[PDB]
Amino acid sequence: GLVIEYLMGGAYRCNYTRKRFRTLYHNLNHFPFPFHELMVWAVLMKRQKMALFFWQHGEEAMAKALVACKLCKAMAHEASENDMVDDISQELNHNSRDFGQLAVELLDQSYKQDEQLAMKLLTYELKNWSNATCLQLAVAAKHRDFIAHTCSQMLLTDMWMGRLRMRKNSGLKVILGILLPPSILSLEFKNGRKIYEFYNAPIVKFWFYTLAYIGYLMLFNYIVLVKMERWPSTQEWIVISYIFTLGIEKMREILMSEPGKLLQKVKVWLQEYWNVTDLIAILLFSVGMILRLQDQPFRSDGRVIYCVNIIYWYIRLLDIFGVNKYLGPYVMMIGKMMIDMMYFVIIMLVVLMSFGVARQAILFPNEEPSWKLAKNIFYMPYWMIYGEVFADQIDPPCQLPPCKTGAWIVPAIMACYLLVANILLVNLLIAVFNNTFFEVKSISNQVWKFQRYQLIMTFHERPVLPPPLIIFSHMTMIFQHVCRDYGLKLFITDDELKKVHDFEEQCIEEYFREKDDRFNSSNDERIRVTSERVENMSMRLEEVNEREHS
Amino acid sequence: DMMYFVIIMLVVLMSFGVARQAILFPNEEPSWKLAKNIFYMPYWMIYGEVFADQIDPPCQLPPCKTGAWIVPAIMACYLLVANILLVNLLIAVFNNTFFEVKSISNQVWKFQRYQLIMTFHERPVLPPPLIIFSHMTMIFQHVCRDYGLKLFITDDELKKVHDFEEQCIEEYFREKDDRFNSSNDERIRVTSERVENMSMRLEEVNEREHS
Ligand SMILES: CCCCCCCC(=O)OC[C@H](COP(=O)(O)O[C@@H]1[C@H](O)[C@H](O)[C@@H](OP(=O)(O)O)[C@H](OP(=O)(O)O)[C@H]1O)OC(=O)CCCCCCC
Ligand SMILES: COCC(CCO[C@H]1CC[C@@]2(C)C(=CC[C@H]3[C@@H]4C[C@@H]5O[C@]6(CC[C@@H](C)CO6)[C@@H](C)[C@@H]5[C@@]4(C)CC[C@@H]32)C1)COC
Ligand SMILES: COCC(CCO[C@H]1CC[C@@]2(C)C(=CC[C@H]3[C@@H]4C[C@@H]5O[C@]6(CC[C@@H](C)CO6)[C@@H](C)[C@@H]5[C@@]4(C)CC[C@@H]32)C1)COC
Repeated sequence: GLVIEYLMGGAYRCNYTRKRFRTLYHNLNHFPFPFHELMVWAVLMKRQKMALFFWQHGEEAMAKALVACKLCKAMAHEASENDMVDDISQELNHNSRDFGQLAVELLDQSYKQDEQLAMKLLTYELKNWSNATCLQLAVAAKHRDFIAHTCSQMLLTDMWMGRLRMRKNSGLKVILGILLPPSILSLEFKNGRKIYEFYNAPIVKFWFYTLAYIGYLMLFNYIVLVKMERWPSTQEWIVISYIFTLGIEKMREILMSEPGKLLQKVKVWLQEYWNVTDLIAILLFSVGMILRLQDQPFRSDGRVIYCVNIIYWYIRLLDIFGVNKYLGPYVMMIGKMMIDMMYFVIIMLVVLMSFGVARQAILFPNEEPSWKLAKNIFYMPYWMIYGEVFADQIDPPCQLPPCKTGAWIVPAIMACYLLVANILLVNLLIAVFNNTFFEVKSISNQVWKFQRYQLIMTFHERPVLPPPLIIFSHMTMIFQHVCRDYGLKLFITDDELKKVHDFEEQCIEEYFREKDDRFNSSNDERIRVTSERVENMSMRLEEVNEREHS
Repeated sequence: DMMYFVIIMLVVLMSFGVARQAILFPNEEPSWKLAKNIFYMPYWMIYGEVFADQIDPPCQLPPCKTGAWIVPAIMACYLLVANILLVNLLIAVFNNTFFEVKSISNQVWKFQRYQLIMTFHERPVLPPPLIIFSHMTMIFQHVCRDYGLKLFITDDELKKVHDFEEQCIEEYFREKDDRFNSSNDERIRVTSERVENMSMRLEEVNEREHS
């Protein structure tokens, strides 16, 4: 039980380590689900045929497949970390892939048979598997091909829409409800309290946060564009309050993380790059504000830090855009193409420096050592490949001052430099982007459809008020400090549980039967069976012909 | 597709423009020209109007603004993102989604040829500048399709057309059945079944002997 809790994750709790089983085992019965135990035994002992045999017998087949995939992945990682023979790691990874494919195929069959029962199969609480739905197990196993399935996407859409029924033209109606409160009681709701049901939907929280962020960006632009006085104005105080409350919210999110150790929670929070960049930006804004409330030079330095910091908050609109179906994969494709582009940037930088050093050395042979020498190399050779290729700034005409010795090579060097930079490297980069686009596009689609779950969960967990006035919700949590019906799970009775179990057994039997029928009717199997039967028939007929009494 | 990419381009452009205008001009009263300097020159810069000393001005010499060296450093990154990354990704997007768009456009144009022909069959004979004469003619005919849509035929021609259609549909079904029967999959399936039955029969014959 301890090793299963170690392999699965932080929150998992096996049945062996429960107090009831510990008390039963201290003074030493049977198991209600024997194949649940035997499947885990066969998985932990690295017996794939036995595990595949035990998987198809019993209830909760999809949960067993997902748990087996996670266990095999964890065992492979542990074996690789302990410098094994490296064949054990490959075998365990193949076992994990096989179990993942089994889970995906079972989900496909279940969704193809019935839709509502399939969506009920992915959300009911699993008593025997540490109270975690199939979605949580599939996410913990990083199974991208499971969350990207159509049924999982429909389930995520239903969880995202909250308790509202509108599906044709949404978004605008949510904005109308947020901006005009006397329009909430005009929408259809799934089966006084209507306001609470409206404002707790993830989509309404998302649009509230979006509008607050747009207003904050507007105020930031206003305070940086116009002249700043000795003390902050009202808009500047609103911007400062937004930054401060966002920092408080980040601290609260860190404090309420999954692990139990303070330093362990920080490490798991500093995994997404957005969190690290947000921390850096908030710290830089605090430094700029500290410098801003001082005399004139420090005030100018703080204003310049504001002007630098506005760029990051403008860039962070792509995180808001990532909710859109078409603007998410494009942003991720951009992220991958930057890594593809860095190398050609390096090569072009080499060529640019090569031209610039020679031009500056030839045209200016009487220069004392000053740091402007390091600026003339990069400045104009970089600007000239973007449409500033002006002559007489390069290649000066030299009534006229005397021409420098050898100052005719410069037009010849900037005839090869432009040809290399604008005809060769950029066209090769275009070809590289062109021939590596299909794989990047497919990967981006899969990863975005996977991360939809994290988006929906983090907007289900978040408070209802946007960051500029979220301080009220934090004070409410203080009062509740001294004091999931849906969105994660879906609790059902025993009759519904039995119906779900029967549906799953029917689906898995149909899946195996259809797979066997497909295998038996393939051309290769028909050819093989026909060849064997023809060989046996030829032997028998030769025996008959040899055995004659006349 | 281009309008989907223009939003990201506009985000980058606005970030650079706001940063530059805020760095260079810190003593500006609130006027609507502040909302114009953000879009104007950052937009013209990516179409070949990169003009140093109009951006990054040299500063007998007026004093340099605090942090004015940041502006060309932001310009380098802005130009690299706008003119090397997003435009090349847009080229790749246009390149990899061209075959389907081309085929769909061909089919849709060949479909809409019918609507073009019908709307020019229905229209009056005079062009719009002097179409008022034809409208006045319709007024006189208000108080008063041999071809182009249909083609009326007699009973013998109708029977001939019916017989031709019956012959065509019979030939279509016969050809489809002949194609199906001679496929490799059907031949393999029939051969396997006949081999199985023949093996059963020969085993029965061998098991049934009298000498
Ligand atoms: C400044 C905005 C910054 C945030 C960025 C904008 C935030 C954002 O991008 O949200 C996405 C959402 C768009 O989707 P939206 O809810 O309107 O509706 C989708 C749309 O009808 C598609 O045509 C549907 O099929 P497909 O997709 O063609 O296959 C899709 O069905 P499904 O397949 O999903 O079931 C529908 O979901 O909202 C808007 O952008 C409408 C603008 C309304 C407000 C306009 C004013 C902002
Ligand atoms: C010439 O004389 C003008 C004068 C009127 C002066 O009133 C000023 C009031 C603030 C206002 C409306 C003005 C100029 C900058 C304007 C900013 C530009 C910003 O752009 C936007 C740009 C795009 C947004 C994404 C970001 O912000 C605004 C938040 C911002 C914005 C529209 C806030 C509004 C500002 C005019 C005449 O009347 C007596
Ligand atoms: C304005 O007054 C300046 C003065 C300080 C003068 O000291 C000089 C000492 C040499 C030094 C540091 C200076 C200018 C050119 C500098 C070169 C630029 C080159 O670039 C690099 C560019 C990139 C590299 C790949 C190639 O070399 C350097 C080898 C090179 C480099 C950094 C060597 C260092 C040079 C400044 C003030 O102090 C009293």
